[PDB]
Amino acid sequence: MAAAVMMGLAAIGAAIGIGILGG
Amino acid sequence: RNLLVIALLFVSFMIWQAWGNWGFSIIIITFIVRGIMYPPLGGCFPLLIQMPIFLALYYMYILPILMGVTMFFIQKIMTFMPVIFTVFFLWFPSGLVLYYIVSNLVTIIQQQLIY
Repeated sequence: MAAAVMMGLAAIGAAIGIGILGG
Repeated sequence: RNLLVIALLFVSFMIWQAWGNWGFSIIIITFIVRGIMYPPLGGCFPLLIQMPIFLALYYMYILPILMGVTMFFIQKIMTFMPVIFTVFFLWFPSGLVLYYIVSNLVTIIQQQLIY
């Protein structure tokens, strides 16, 4: 659950910002 | 201005609701990653990268003041994502004062270099 709080949180924040900003 | 007025209230609402060696390695890996960013896309890649490193740092009252004074210099989408990161940190305060000052002072000189 540590990894899921870790790379759950940031890797999605990553995903949307590549998407938003880089779009 | 109105959107900024819509970020501060949400922060205030949040605040009211709230009311060894292996770690030192993760602090250093976070610095190497912050250093690659140093000298919407050009904010977006630093802003995405800011999340896995603050999670690695801080998984491992005063810290909201230090980040709030850091936010007032940033204020004085590219602001709005640092404000959402601030709101998460009002609900999850973690870290130690001396190190959090060093990490946020490297925020102040990174913001004074994007300046």
